[PDB]
Amino acid sequence: FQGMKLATLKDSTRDGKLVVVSKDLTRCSEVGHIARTLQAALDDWAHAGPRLERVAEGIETGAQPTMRFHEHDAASPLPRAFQWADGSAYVNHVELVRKARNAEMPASFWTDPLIYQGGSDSFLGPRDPILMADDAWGIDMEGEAAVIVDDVPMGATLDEAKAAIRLVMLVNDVSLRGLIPGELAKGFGFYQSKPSSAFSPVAVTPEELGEAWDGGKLHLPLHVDLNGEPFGRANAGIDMTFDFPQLIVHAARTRPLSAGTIIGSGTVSNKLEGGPGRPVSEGGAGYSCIAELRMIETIEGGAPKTQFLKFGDVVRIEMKDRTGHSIFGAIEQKVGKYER
Amino acid sequence: QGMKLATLKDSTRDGKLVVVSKDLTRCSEVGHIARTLQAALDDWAHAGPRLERVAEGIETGAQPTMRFHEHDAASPLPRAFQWADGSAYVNHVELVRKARNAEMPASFWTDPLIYQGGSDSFLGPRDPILMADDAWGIDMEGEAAVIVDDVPMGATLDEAKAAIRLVMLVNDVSLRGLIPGELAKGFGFYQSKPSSAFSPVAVTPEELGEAWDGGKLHLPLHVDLNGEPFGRANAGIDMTFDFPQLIVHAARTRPLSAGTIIGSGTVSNKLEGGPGRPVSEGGAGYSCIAELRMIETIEGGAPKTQFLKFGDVVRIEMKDRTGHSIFGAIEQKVGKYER
Ligand SMILES: [Ca+2]
Ligand SMILES: [Ca+2]
Repeated sequence: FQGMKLATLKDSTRDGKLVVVSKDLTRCSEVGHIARTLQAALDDWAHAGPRLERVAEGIETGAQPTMRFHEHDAASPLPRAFQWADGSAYVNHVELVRKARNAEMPASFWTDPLIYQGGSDSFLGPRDPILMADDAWGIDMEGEAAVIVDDVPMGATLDEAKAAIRLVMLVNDVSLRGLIPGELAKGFGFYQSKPSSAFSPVAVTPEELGEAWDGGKLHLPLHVDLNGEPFGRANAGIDMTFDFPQLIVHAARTRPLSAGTIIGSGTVSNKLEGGPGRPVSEGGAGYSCIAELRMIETIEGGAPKTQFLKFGDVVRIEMKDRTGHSIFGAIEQKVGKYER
Repeated sequence: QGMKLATLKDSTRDGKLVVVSKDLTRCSEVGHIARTLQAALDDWAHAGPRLERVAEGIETGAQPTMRFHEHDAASPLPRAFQWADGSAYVNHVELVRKARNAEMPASFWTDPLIYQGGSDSFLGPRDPILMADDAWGIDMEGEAAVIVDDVPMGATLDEAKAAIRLVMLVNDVSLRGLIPGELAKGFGFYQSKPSSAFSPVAVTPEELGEAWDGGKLHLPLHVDLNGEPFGRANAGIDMTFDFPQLIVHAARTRPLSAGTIIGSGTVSNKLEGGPGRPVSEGGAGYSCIAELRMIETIEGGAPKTQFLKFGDVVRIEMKDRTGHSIFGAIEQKVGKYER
């Protein structure tokens, strides 16, 4: 027996309720005698992990009592986290955005990973609406993968970083494109322009991924849908200039990463014949965000065309295994106005 | 009447919450109320008043106590769900721009800077600042911070001020050597901003008395370098953005959950316009070496004062009108990290 899936169910507490989820995402089991929350399990993984694995095995064989798992009831696996740090591993994407400003990208960007520190304390659940005051802010989804690490020492090596990867999940790094230029122009990175993100209903162990996980990257299309229509099928194993251990090593240069740290891959992006990717409806692999499409329209046609997310739109993100079954469950979110 | 809270280091990640006497000599575990500061903040509307009764008992002698050792204290939140650090003393920003020779857009006087910081691995007040290389421009940064209860997205100044729960000092450890290179990448600070440290004790606004005016702390911030007065800059002067303003800015497009830490940015004072002078010369000095080097470069050509090297010792504390330490002392020796 190999692999397991974990989820956090919304409840009256801030950290929610940890459950072990069946491979098919239909059944789950509370595990309060081992750990009440995912963070607690991570805090003591060396001991809690093996015990959760036995529960996972028991769910598979039916020896373990279960209830129904409802993605609509899931929080993000860590509803609040101690760290959210997001890379830009598909350096093609940042090349496109840099090139749209009609500027050249330093060679250094192929060798030196980007990362930003994100808000970690108020993540949206996979099915919660993206609520915002104003959709003139260039609301955009950003489909990525993330790993959750155990403790990582300051100055960690690649072997250390690899070995510290405990869970994988999908992410929607919600962005406000209209606010980005002026904010970064302040010089202090992202804050207002990067609101609360959302993660998939389930996080899985590397073992669960099977051959789709090479120890440092995922080798599967990331399905991003917009209003029911395929928007991106970009392969997470293609054009990824920096893998997860590389991002982790980068992150740990001058600081430890405590257990529960979430590292984002950055928006998944694919080139086509060495050129900008083309849309799915044209045979291309599409895009994991609307920003990348607009950049390409800007380069191609001198300016953006396709509009960002407006109230009422729906975005879906999920990853399917070789046989077509969902691995992490689905992020599916309706954009709507925040009621104050 | 006010109170002081601390977290003692123990075998767990979140440490042991204690209530601390006003004189910082005694303290008491409060496990029947909350094991951790976070847990108290999570349920503050109920836990807060219970903790206040304990503080009151410590004061009268009714509550059994033990000795408080600042050396055994973690940061009050050893790990936090959020750390966001402003630069509310825009004077400092203007000086960094000046040493480069760019005018500052007048918008920096009405638009707060803020950045997302590492929150998961804070050093304790007396823990050493360990770095692999002291040629990275290791610098201290004295500031004040506030811990907030839940703040809704798009919160107002009134809600902002009402959400302030605790006040503490901070050393925002900075690697100046890496800052230029990192920021040029365009994604803000990460590698150049290592783990920070907070004061041994966090205190309620009420404890601060008049020195707190609801948005601002009005006392000198003591920064020492190897036992010498380096900064005595007043935290209520030249503070162009108050804490509520910092909070409202942070909350524009996101809620802030209970336990969110908001830093004011390095405390800096103008003399009468233009740069402050080094304490030894009658002025209020500085709360970071960087500010000093900017002043040296601007008037003179190039930095003359080195940053922190191994063996250097920094102290950061704040004393009330009567000269008693309010928060306890951050005191750290810079040292070589090795694996
Ligand atoms: Ca991103
Ligand atoms: Ca700072």
